[PDB]
Amino acid sequence: GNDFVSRLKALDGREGKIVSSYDDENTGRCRLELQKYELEDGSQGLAVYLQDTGMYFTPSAGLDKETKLKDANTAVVSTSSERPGGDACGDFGGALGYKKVLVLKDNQVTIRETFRCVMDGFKKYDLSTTCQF
Repeated sequence: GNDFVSRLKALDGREGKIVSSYDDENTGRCRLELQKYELEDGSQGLAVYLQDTGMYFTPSAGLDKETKLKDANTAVVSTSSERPGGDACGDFGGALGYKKVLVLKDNQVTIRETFRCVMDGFKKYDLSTTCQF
């Protein structure tokens, strides 16, 4: 918990290189940006972004009261992709077992989303971006 956040803030503002991404149309570069935000219940959160990647979907994670560590280096930062009008599977919804994790180890930051899509044969998706600092 405390060490995870401390290690994360230690990389804030640093410039790195994209090791891998589900999105091959990127700059090859990535910058960690942290930003405080307020939750609707007045709670304090910490937003994590991989900036400068050129990706249409900015890798993002929100650290808040709901965040739990799966292991010392891995935070579960979302368990739902539900948006107004759909979810991670696009329109019509159908995202099943959606999980987003933020992995921090080896001076790398990874944001990884995993889910299955019902209205498409329960196809499995594993979409991650990893930045090496």
